[PDB]
Amino acid sequence: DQLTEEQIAEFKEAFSLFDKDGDGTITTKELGTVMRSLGQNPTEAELQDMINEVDADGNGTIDFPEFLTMMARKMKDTDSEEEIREAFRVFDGNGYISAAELRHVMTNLGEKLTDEEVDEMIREANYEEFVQMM
Amino acid sequence: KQYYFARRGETSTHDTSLPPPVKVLSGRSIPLKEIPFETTRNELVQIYLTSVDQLIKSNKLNSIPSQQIASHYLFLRSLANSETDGIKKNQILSLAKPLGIYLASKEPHVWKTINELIEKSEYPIIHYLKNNRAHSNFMLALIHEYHKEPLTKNQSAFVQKFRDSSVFLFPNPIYTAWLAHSYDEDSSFNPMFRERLSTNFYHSTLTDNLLLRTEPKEVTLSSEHHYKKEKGPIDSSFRYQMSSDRLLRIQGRTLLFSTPQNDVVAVKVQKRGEPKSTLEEEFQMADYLLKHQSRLDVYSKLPQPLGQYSVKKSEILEISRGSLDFERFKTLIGDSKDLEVYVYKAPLTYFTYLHDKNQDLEDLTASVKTNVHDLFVLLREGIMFPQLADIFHTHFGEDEREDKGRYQALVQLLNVLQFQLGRIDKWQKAVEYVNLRSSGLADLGDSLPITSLFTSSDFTKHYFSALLTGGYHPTFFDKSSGTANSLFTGKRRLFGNYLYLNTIAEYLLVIQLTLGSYGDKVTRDMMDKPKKEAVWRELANVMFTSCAEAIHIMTGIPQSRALTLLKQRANIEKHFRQTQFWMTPDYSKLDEDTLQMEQYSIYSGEPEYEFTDKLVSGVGLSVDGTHQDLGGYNRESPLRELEKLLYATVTLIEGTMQLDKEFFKQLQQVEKILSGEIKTDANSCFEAVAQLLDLARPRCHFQKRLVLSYYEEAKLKYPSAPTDAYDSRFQVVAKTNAAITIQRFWRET
Amino acid sequence: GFSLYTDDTVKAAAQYAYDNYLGKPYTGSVESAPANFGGRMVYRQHHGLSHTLRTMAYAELIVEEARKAKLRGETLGKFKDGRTIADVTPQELKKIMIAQAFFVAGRDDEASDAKNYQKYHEQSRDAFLKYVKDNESTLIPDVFKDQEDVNFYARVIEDKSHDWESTPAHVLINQGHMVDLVRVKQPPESFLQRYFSSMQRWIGSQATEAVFGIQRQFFHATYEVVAGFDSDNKEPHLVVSGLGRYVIGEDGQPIREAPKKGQKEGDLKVFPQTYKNERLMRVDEFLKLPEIQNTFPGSGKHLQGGMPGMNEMDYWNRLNSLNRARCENDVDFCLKQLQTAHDKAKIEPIKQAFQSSAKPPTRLFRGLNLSEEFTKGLIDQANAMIANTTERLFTDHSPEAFKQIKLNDLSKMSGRTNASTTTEIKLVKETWDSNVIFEMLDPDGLLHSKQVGGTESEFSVYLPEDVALVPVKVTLDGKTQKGENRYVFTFVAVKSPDFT
Ligand SMILES: [Ca+2]
Ligand SMILES: [Mg+2]
Repeated sequence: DQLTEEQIAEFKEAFSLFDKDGDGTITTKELGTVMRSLGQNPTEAELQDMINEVDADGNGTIDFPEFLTMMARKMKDTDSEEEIREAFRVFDGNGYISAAELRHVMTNLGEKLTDEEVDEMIREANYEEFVQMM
Repeated sequence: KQYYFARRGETSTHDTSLPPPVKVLSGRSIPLKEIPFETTRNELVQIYLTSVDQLIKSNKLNSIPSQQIASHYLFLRSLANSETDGIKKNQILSLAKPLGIYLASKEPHVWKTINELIEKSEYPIIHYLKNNRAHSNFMLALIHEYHKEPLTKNQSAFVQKFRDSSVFLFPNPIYTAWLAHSYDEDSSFNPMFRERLSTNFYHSTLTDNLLLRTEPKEVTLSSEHHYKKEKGPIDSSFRYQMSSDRLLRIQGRTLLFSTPQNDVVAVKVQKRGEPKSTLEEEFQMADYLLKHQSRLDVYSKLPQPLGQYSVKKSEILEISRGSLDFERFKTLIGDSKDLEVYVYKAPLTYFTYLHDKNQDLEDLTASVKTNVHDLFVLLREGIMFPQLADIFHTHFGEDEREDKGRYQALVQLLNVLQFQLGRIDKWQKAVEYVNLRSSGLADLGDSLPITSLFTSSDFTKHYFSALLTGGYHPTFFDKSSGTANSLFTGKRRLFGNYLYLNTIAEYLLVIQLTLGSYGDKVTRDMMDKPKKEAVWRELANVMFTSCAEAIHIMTGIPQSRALTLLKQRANIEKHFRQTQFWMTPDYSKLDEDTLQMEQYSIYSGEPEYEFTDKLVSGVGLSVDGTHQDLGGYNRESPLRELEKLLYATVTLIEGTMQLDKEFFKQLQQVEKILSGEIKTDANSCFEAVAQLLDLARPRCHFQKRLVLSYYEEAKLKYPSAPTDAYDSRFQVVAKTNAAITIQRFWRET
Repeated sequence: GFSLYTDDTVKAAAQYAYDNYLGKPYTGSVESAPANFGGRMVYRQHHGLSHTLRTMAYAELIVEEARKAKLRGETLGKFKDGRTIADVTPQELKKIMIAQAFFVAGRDDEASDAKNYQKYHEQSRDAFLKYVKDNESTLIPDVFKDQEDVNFYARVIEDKSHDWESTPAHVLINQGHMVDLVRVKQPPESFLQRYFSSMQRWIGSQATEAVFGIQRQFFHATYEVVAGFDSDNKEPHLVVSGLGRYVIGEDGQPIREAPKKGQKEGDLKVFPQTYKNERLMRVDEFLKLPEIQNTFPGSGKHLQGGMPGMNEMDYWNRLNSLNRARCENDVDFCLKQLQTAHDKAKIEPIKQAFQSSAKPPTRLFRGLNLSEEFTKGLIDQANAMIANTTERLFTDHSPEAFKQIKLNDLSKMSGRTNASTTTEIKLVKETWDSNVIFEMLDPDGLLHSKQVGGTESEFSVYLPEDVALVPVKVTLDGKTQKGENRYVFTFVAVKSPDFT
């Protein structure tokens, strides 16, 4: 599996940000935007699928439990070797760049790590090799 | 399932059906006039542009400190990036060009710093002023130096109220972005200008300048809301067999009765002076919150109401006879041969107050979390509680004061010429019977709909007459037109926003006084100074976490991040020290020298608390001589980090909301370009997307991921466009996005 | 203007020098034992945080007394051009204070060895340059004009030569460090006189007395042992210039050279060597020779050397108290102590210049919109009356201060009616925004004021004719909304029975 807590905090901040009147329900007009803001930019038909499935009465509004269930059912087979390859390729370029730049960026970009965590991951490692050795 | 029955929106004004804006003095009816904010601000910005032109054509440019020329240049670049008209934008850039030339010549290191701020942001002045450079009003200095033609009276008033910083003249998106980034980790901004004589504090002017830029709020309650939907009356199909063989105690006017199921049946008898409407209102609210508890996701244990009816005063006074305070009770209840009683079934912890000293700090933390969560969840639902506790200021002229003696947590916003938070009169008797309990909230009867803050209700007309009637002072009186002009009268259009923020601040103030009462009652039995300091330190942690939970519930900002933003602005160490010092009588034993020497420590980098009244021994500061006050008579409250924490909380909530408004106002402008509805050059589209990048919440990444996706689509529309100016910031965004999607992969396993 | 106490820049430099150099244990095995005051460790007890902060305050006070001495028409020194310490600007003084924060940052012990001396001074220069290289952002634009500027200050820190008497920055940074080490050297009558004659060359007698009086009050403020001057001590006089002695030749008369045009000139300096008579000269006889009595006030005048009050019983445990270590380990605390001391040293010369002396408020502000020519003619009189009350150290000054105060009829605009004042400076600025603010101080309730009931914080004051208002300090606090200078005068109420 289920979604973590640092994902739930981000989902809740996004859902709260795109709920413009603050009644805990987002319209379908900004469901596409709140899903693009989360790195899930789907086709018009892919969004229409959930427009029909989620809204089975025509209410046109999603509650945060419904949004969480939808976003977890979407994230079943979306992250893969392609995602990891793009993630590693943005840093690199033949397949190995550096272990120093990695340790630098994993503590200054995003939800920063710690020395023990980074080193352990560095010890667990060759970008593609480390990405396919886990 | 889970959603709120209230929804926010914008209205035209709140200035409908208000007391007419007149001041009656000696038979003269002085009219009160508003000074328009966003028009005087623009007039002063245009006077600033004229002054910059005069500075350039006067060749005195070398006689300006090179950090003020850097400030002028970065402001001109930000201001030209905020303009949408080509002519004004190009005039501003023609003004900023000679300054850039002079800086590239004279100060090449300052120029190398500027050029790196500029390739990072569209408003590079907000990142230049995240430090003590904000306390220098370069715009107003330049206006005073070269615009020798006199300012009008409205511009003079704007200068007077916002004399401290130069950010009080930025347009709305730049000011909102600067205010939100002031709370960033890499910021050293503190709204305190310690000069040689005065040490001006202006943490309130930040929220004052933020609120005068907002649009009047309006909350619309749904049709099935408690204060809209009507339910049938209450039928006395249930009577409770009151038996003194089970009476536990008499709490106020409530008779508690034991239960074989370990619950407690409370019988709340009608007080002297209240009608049956109040008791049936509490019955209805309890039934409502029981019906809609899983929807609102309320944490409290709620009092399950059983009935509401009338009983013979004989039965009440015969059940109540076998007790201790039986006489006191007999004076509270009403005088009638039949009394209205409301009977509910609550758990035992419902009747233990929150400041009760028989609960360990773990249980106190859990209970304060429950109470804060439910208070703000019900504020999101449209229900406010104006009487959590009877906090008062200056009981002396209570009935004849504009505030009716009631304590205003944001007194500087809701009044003219009021600069600090005032004394709390008997701060402990004020929370003695607070409505916060070990189980959650209590006394849900004296609630109110949130819409009573945005309208001229009886609550609003009673306690906030100064705000609703406009401000007067002999110095506002324009002796020519015979009307008192003020920036404060404009708040008549917006008085609901001020009252919303004041409700949040007073919730937090009640939480703080409850925690302080707990600490003062639990450390009196201890002489081990380390343990007393540990108690007060954990209470400061509880207070800061409660304010962070308020921010999280209102705005959506994660609680950890809101806590970090708070701790940037208010010092938790000085808060723990000042609460321990002033919320205990131990400072009454110290003489003058030790008192001053300990204030040197608890204030730590700012002036001390000066009071000229005599300390009653064993008590502390007191005007009556038996109960302790928080502050001297006619002076401010000595809890300064509490005031800063309250203003940081309300400024964070309101500034986050306003920045989300600016962000979506710019995002729809961006999307009108990537669909052909506005055909412009590539520079216009890239400037739009980059401004959209400059309006995202500090340290919020999904907003930057959204802006990055828009930038990719903009590149897909203008293929051969030169992006040498914007590739850097979006490269950083792509890098941090890759870092995030890596961390989440490894951290999972 | 600029003040050491409220700057957050010199305070940041001092916090850096403490967390990196002045709060680190000594490693030189020479007086490197860290003391333990109360329960707190103090590593550098002779050249620590307290010492550097007192040296900064000495620089500030020296330039203030120089400015004050220029007003009453003194003849000061010359720094190779028409200039003196009276002409140091606040930016130059801020640079000097940033330099003084590291002057003893690179030490490892209290060794006076020349090689150790130069090593420590160049390490201090390196620490200063490293701090500037670290925080170059807010140092070169405003504080330090050029990089040659930082190099000049780092070269005056390293002190390769001994050209202390070259430029105002040299004189300040070196006197402030040498005049502080006057409570530790054992013979006070010689070190005090040497520093007195070395500083009065630049400023003057009446101002050096003030510098040393406020120095003793700083010592009291920061819990330091205060020496006691005594012009009848029999300890052998040591010449602080170098380290030598004075021997009298065979009857009672000191051995003196035979230079040109005069057989009565510079005393002959003798290193410690044999005697026999060839006996040394004590500080008593040294302080009463004709060439030193007519230039040093302390000749024939004594000091108690301690608190006026508390005896040695609790004096020792107040010096060895816990707040001394806190003053040695908190920049905020030591700065607050020095600030209080300087404020009281600014006020008390007035109280001692006169004879002995709901709740009433202490500080009352009263705005006024006056002319510009009149404001200049007012600031002139106020500064001319402020620059006649120096904190005398040896000689109690005169009733001349009283007569000048009574002859200066500036106090007529400050009272003679029922003035409408307030206890908020923001209220004076955000209602009338006057250009001439009078701040009247009521230290002990001598100002009969009553609240009038934001007109709740407002008061009405009536000045009794037996109480006078004397100016403490003129100021300048920006510009009013009408675009004009705003001068914040400051007065103090004193019971003056002689003003009938
Ligand atoms: Ca909605
Ligand atoms: Mg009052």
